[PDB]
Amino acid sequence: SLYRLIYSSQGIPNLQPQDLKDILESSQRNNPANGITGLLCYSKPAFLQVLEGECEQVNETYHRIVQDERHHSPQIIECMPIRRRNFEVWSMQAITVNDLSTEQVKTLVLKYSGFTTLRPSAMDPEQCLNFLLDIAKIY
Amino acid sequence: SLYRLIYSSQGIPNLQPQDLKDILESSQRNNPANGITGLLCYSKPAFLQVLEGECEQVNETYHRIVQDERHHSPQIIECMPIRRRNFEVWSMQAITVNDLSTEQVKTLVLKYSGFTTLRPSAMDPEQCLNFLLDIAKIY
Amino acid sequence: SLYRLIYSSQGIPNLQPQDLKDILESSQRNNPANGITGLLCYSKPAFLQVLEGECEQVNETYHRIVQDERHHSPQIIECMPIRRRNFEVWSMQAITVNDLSTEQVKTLVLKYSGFTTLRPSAMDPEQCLNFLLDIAKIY
Amino acid sequence: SLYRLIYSSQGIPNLQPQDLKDILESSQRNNPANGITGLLCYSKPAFLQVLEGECEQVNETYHRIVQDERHHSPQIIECMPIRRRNFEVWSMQAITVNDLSTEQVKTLVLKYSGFTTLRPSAMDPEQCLNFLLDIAKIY
Amino acid sequence: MSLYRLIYSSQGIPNLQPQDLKDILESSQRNNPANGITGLLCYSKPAFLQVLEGECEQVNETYHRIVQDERHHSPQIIECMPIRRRNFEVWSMQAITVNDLSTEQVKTLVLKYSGFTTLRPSAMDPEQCLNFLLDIAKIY
Amino acid sequence: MSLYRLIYSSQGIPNLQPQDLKDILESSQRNNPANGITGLLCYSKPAFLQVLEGECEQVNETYHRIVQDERHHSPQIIECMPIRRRNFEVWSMQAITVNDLSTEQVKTLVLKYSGFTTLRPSAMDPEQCLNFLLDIAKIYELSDNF
Amino acid sequence: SLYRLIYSSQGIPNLQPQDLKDILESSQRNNPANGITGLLCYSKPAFLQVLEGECEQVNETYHRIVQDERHHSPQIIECMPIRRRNFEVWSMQAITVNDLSTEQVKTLVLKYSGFTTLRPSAMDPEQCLNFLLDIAKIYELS
Amino acid sequence: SLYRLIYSSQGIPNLQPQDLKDILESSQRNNPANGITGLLCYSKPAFLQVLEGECEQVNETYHRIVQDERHHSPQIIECMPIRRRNFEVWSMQAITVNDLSTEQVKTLVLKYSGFTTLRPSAMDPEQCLNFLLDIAKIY
Amino acid sequence: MSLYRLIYSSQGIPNLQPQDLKDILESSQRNNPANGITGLLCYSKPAFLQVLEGECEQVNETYHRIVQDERHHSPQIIECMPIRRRNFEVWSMQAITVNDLSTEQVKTLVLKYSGFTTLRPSAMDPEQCLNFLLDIAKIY
Amino acid sequence: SLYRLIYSSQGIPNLQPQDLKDILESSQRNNPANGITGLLCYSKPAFLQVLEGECEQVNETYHRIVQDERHHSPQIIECMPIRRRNFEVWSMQAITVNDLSTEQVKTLVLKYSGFTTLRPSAMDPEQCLNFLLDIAKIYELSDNFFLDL
Ligand SMILES: Cc1cc2nc3c(=O)[nH]c(=O)nc-3n(C[C@H](O)[C@H](O)[C@H](O)COP(=O)(O)O)c2cc1C
Ligand SMILES: Cc1cc2nc3c(=O)[nH]c(=O)nc-3n(C[C@H](O)[C@H](O)[C@H](O)COP(=O)(O)O)c2cc1C
Ligand SMILES: Cc1cc2nc3c(=O)[nH]c(=O)nc-3n(C[C@H](O)[C@H](O)[C@H](O)COP(=O)(O)O)c2cc1C
Ligand SMILES: Cc1cc2nc3c(=O)[nH]c(=O)nc-3n(C[C@H](O)[C@H](O)[C@H](O)COP(=O)(O)O)c2cc1C
Ligand SMILES: Cc1cc2nc3c(=O)[nH]c(=O)nc-3n(C[C@H](O)[C@H](O)[C@H](O)COP(=O)(O)O)c2cc1C
Ligand SMILES: Cc1cc2nc3c(=O)[nH]c(=O)nc-3n(C[C@H](O)[C@H](O)[C@H](O)COP(=O)(O)O)c2cc1C
Ligand SMILES: Cc1cc2nc3c(=O)[nH]c(=O)nc-3n(C[C@H](O)[C@H](O)[C@H](O)COP(=O)(O)O)c2cc1C
Ligand SMILES: Cc1cc2nc3c(=O)[nH]c(=O)nc-3n(C[C@H](O)[C@H](O)[C@H](O)COP(=O)(O)O)c2cc1C
Ligand SMILES: Cc1cc2nc3c(=O)[nH]c(=O)nc-3n(C[C@H](O)[C@H](O)[C@H](O)COP(=O)(O)O)c2cc1C
Ligand SMILES: Cc1cc2nc3c(=O)[nH]c(=O)nc-3n(C[C@H](O)[C@H](O)[C@H](O)COP(=O)(O)O)c2cc1C
Repeated sequence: SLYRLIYSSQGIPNLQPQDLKDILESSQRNNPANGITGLLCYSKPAFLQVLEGECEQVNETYHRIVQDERHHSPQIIECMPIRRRNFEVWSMQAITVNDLSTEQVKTLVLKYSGFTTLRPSAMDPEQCLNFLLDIAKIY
Repeated sequence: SLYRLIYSSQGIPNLQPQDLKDILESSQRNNPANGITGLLCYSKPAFLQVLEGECEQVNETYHRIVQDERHHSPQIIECMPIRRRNFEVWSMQAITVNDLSTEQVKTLVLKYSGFTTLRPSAMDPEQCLNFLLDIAKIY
Repeated sequence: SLYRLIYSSQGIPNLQPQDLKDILESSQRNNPANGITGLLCYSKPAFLQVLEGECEQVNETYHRIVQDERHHSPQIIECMPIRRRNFEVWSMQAITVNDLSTEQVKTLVLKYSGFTTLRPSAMDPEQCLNFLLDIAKIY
Repeated sequence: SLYRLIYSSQGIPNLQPQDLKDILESSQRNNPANGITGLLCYSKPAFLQVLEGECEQVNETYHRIVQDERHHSPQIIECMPIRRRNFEVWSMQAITVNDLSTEQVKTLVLKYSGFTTLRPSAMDPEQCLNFLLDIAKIY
Repeated sequence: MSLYRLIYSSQGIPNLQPQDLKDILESSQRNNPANGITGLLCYSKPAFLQVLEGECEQVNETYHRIVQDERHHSPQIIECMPIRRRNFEVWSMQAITVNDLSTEQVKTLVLKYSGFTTLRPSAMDPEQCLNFLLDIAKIY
Repeated sequence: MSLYRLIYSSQGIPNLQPQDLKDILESSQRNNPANGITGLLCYSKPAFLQVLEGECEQVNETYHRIVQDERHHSPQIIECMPIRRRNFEVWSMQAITVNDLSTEQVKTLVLKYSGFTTLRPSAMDPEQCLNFLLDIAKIYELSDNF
Repeated sequence: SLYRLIYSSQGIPNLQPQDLKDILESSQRNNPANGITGLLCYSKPAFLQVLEGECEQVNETYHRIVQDERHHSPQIIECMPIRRRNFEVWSMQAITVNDLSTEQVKTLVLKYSGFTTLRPSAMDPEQCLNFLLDIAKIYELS
Repeated sequence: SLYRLIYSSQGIPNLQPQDLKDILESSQRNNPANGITGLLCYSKPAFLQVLEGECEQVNETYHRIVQDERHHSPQIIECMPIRRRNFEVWSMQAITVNDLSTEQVKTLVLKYSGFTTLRPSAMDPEQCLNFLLDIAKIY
Repeated sequence: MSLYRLIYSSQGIPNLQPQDLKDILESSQRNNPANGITGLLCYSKPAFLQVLEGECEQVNETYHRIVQDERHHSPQIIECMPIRRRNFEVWSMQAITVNDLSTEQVKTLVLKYSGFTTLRPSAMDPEQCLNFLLDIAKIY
Repeated sequence: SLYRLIYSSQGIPNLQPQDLKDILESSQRNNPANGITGLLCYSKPAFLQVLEGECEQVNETYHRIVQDERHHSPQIIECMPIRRRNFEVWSMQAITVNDLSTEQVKTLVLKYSGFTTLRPSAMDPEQCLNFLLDIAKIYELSDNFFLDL
């Protein structure tokens, strides 16, 4: 029953800061009732998100997210049953990680990948999860 | 011969505070002589209980409990020999786990299951045990 | 939700070949619709039985069996989720293990226990399951 | 790069044998160019399918499949990188598993689940995988 | 010459007195050092549980002498095997009495490892026996 | 209760005769089967090596009776522990004698598990004792680990 | 000191069957004296090779190979100590893997990758090694 | 694609402190843009270097390094995918290890090798990695 | 008294000839049985590789005596450790020569475990040494 | 090629503190250039020593040591490749372990063997190693010939 899904996506070219906010707010409104928790990362132009909850709800949320016009080319990175949650304190939270980010954040990206800018297509599922767990500790 | 049994059951629709007090008083009277220790949670309408002791005593106790008119449809979740007890401090303790429960407790439910309401049907034996271990810590 | 339960019980002194056949017919009548499979051994006066199927069904069947006048003092030996069935070929089958059994059967009894009569009380869960597995492959 | 996705779905109530022939024809036409292999099972009313190929390809194929009108409520059971393929010999194969199937097949379904009828919602990723591997071997 | 450990349990004769246990301790503290024996004895009326460590020949000589003692019967070897290192090396022998008058802490410890609050070795496996003995040694 | 194995060695008294060995084995055959004891006794003059398997209470009753026997001394428990299943199918009615008059096959077997072609339990570990005993039971078709 | 090195590279655009022959002949000439064994696959335009031998020899051979004007952009996929050889019967053997290959070979390529064309740059070390073992097996020679 | 390569080299006989500084300057200039991290140890006349980064980049850098006239006889000690970086705080750092090194440093060299002087071409992958990690913490 | 194995390599003197190896074998086959020693010797000019099995004391007596032999020098103990059971128990000693004129099957076995077709014990670890000696024993 | 060799031997009857001092002086002279480290214990009449270094060096040193007229009947206890040294701090350390040793040291002997007197023949290689590691941890100085602990 308890499941996790990690996926990456391509946000549309002309995304603004307000759009990230619109996504965060919607997720923070819908997720609690569905028992969904997780963490969303935006590294222009890419999204990386982890979702935790029961299987039915994880799948409902995921398949509804894919219909969002603000991104395309979704790539499911990992989907499996889990023993326990790691993001249970957040309905959803949003972190931007890019070329202007601090050395501490850049060094985390580098720790799990080939460069200092976050590229989900360049990481396996273990590196994706670990990156997310570590970035969760910074703020 | 040292054993653990975890089960869940459906409490009757009528259960008042006094019924929970009666169960707890009975278990605290009977369990010490029988070398039984453990923990009972009530998440309306369901019970989740763990019992530890010598195999014959755990079985005697469990089969007596199944005859109780205050619940039905008992579902053994796990019954196994164990190396050492984990609930040795309590002949029996009883905890209500519901929507009125504290943030800490609700988050613990969420850690091991799809929602913030405790539903033993939604969890495997490992998640049941870990939940019970962690809530026992809180109490 | 796939589960196995193994228990032992004390059959009443009265028991005749026809009682075993009655039990067999009853289990072969009820088990298929309930998705239950397994194996019953009778070693005067002890029974040893393994039940496999969905959690809800295994429990309904088990708790029904305890109510049977023909045995008493049930002892759950193991109850746990399983990856796959081992006794799937029969809804139920019944074997008598005694001094008139084949040498091959007597040897299997001795393999997993202290005497050449099957006494489940003495046997741990791995010994019970292995005995049942071994005797099922000969029959 | 090399990935496998297993999912289940609900087929529309009015599915004919011609519809399964149709689905099979499209997948046998589309899958080779995209390097997709696997197996589809239909147990009325549900589908169970495994897809193998490079991550980008598996994702393209799956997300196209979910936007198909002949089924709904897709539930991804597992999506992960894999060491090597298991269904490489078929671009796609379609097997119907129901109450009319062979006793061999029925016993197989029962080996991995609570019942003789295939119900993916009741199965974990390992049980799904092994069922699909075993039924493929008998075909 | 190999380093060994033997854990066994036995039944004390009815009406063993605190003095008999003192006599057992005194003899063991006199004999064990010269034979290189270390370990721990626990008495939970009517039962004894003892662990002995030392060289194979000495552990065996000591054990088979102990079985001849009129103060207990029906000895049950729980485990006897070569060991990597001792755990009771600081004591030639110690004796601990565990009953219904022992501390809440001790009683909880007995319960952690077995089916009741009185110690019944015949019910515990070798790993439970050793770890109980290790844990009880630690608090005393 | 629990299934157990015990392996021990001892020193036969100096002047032990074939009739004495026969008497021991006649006793063993009389008692062991009824008591659910399987295993084998080996004699490599002047030493004995035996393996007992069965219920813990029974293995212990049998062993402690053996230690009181005036025909041997200085018994050494080599191993005693719970086991998952038996490795000996029967109580072996015969005595296996292992000595300088043994067959080349048997001597090579002794050598396989120890420093010499004569069986010396004091120089073997529990695994070596167990495997030697299993292998020789197999050679004598008494046998074969189920 | 026994080692394996697996790498991939880009063959030159103007590569001909004759060049494949010269490489194989040079390899068969040099490899025995240096204790090198292994296997070379060519999937236009890519080479995939495994080399086994003493670390010093594997490294001498590898670094000489990278200087060859017949390929560029070498990608070491794995280099590590090994317990025993897996390709000891061949000093060097060459196999072309393409669209004219047997269906059995095509199916083998698919078993370890996304497509029926061999693309080394899309296979992890375990996949490369297992592909090469399997393909050596379906072929023959010593 | 995240990789690590460890190798050893023989520096030319004539190398001066200025040559080492030139190597370091070049590497700190080039490595960042290529996402390369690591550590270089010089134990006259030998080099031992660890490189981390994307497979393509590690390989580009490595093969460029082998073309350098200041060293010869390169020996790849290990090259493999990695879970995460261990260097990463450094584009590149250089440490000289010799007869004038600290007692602590000489004892570390001895801990991993036959002598107080580092002989890179004599240590296995595990010894190389751990030596490098250990000496990184000392400085 | 512990059962032991020791594997070592050495350098034979330059002028060694077939008779020398025959004298080594005959001496080994004479001495080893009474000492309970088993094993196998390979000579790959100029190198010897030998495995010895037996009781710790005897393995050591034999080895330290072998090292005093004028027919070889620079001995390198490759491994020495207690063992669970013997693998060469059927031979007091055997001697095998492995050279550039051995069978291809033997030369390939050499190659399976090392950098070359000539046996060089210095080029192999304890596992490769043991496995080679086991495999070459089986094919003889 | 990093190796460890542990052996025991019987010292000749007459050995004096000066003989032990001579052995240590010799080992501390030779071991450094050979990259050898380790630890020697003397429990009259027996020696127990562990040597670490490159395989060739451990072997050269060992076989030279067996030629020493001050001991006989050497018994190799274990000889095998190692991943890392454990005795790297001293080219050689030497400790007398006997019945005039401290209770702390006697308890260590008992921890790994039948008695409080060190008898290498009564210990398996893991016991020898761990005993040597534990004694290395509590000493100190390069020897206890001048001052104990
Ligand atoms: C990258 C991305 C991630 C999203 N994650 C979530 C999510 O975690 N939970 C959620 O409810 N909506 C998520 N959404 C937003 C939903 O797609 C959609 O806007 C929402 O269902 C609309 O809810 P509303 O109509 O109540 O505002 C995400 C959107 C984007 C593009
Ligand atoms: C869910 C639940 C849990 C119970 N747990 C225990 C228990 O741990 N021990 C016990 O003796 N009785 C337990 N009981 C109560 C028994 O069923 C029964 O009422 C009690 O043992 C009667 O003893 P008394 O008549 O002496 O009061 C439980 C009952 C319920 C319904
Ligand atoms: C030891 C034993 C094992 C039994 N096993 C089963 C069983 O596997 N399935 C079942 O339906 N009934 C089993 N029963 C029989 C039931 O207790 C009961 O007789 C049966 O449900 C009556 O069904 P019927 O009215 O159709 O005959 C068992 C009874 C005994 C004593
Ligand atoms: C249960 C199910 C499984 C399907 N599996 C595949 C598949 O494996 N590959 C594929 O290309 N289409 C698959 N489809 C069919 C596609 O959704 C759809 O028919 C296709 O994109 C159009 O094919 P066409 O070329 O015939 O128009 C599946 C459909 C259903 C409902
Ligand atoms: C349960 C129990 C444990 C004993 N433990 C030891 C022991 O560890 N060491 C010992 O020498 N005697 C032990 N004995 C005592 C011996 O049986 C016996 O009294 C002793 O050999 C007599 O020595 P003494 O005559 O010098 O007093 C134990 C006795 C009992 C009943
Ligand atoms: C070395 C040796 C091994 C023995 N093994 C057994 C045995 O396994 N089982 C047994 O009952 N008696 C065994 N005994 C014999 C007993 O000590 C005792 O003599 C015998 O059980 C008496 O039984 P009886 O009165 O029927 O003759 C053994 C004796 C010796 C010396
Ligand atoms: C992809 C490829 C693989 C090669 N493999 C080997 C090899 O395994 N062994 C070898 O000696 N040369 C190999 N070479 C050839 C060498 O680079 C080089 O041509 C060789 O040293 C020439 O030797 P020769 O002058 O004696 O002919 C390979 C070349 C290519 C491009
Ligand atoms: C032992 C050694 C290690 C080197 N490491 C690196 C390195 O990590 N990164 C790098 O870019 N160049 C490295 N080089 C230097 C390159 O070979 C080359 O000199 C340099 O990249 C030229 O860059 P520049 O022209 O910008 O100065 C190394 C050279 C040597 C001899
Ligand atoms: C490489 C080599 C291996 C040897 N192996 C053995 C051996 O296994 N057993 C043995 O007794 N002597 C062995 N020797 C021979 C002894 O060194 C020595 O010649 C022997 O003690 C002479 O015995 P003899 O005087 O009875 O002939 C070996 C010698 C060499 C050089
Ligand atoms: C038990 C014992 C241990 C020894 N350990 C070493 C050693 O670790 N290193 C060493 O060089 N010599 C060791 N020796 C000393 C050598 O046998 C020999 O006396 C010494 O190497 C001669 O060197 P010197 O002439 O410079 O004094 C040891 C001797 C004994 C008896």
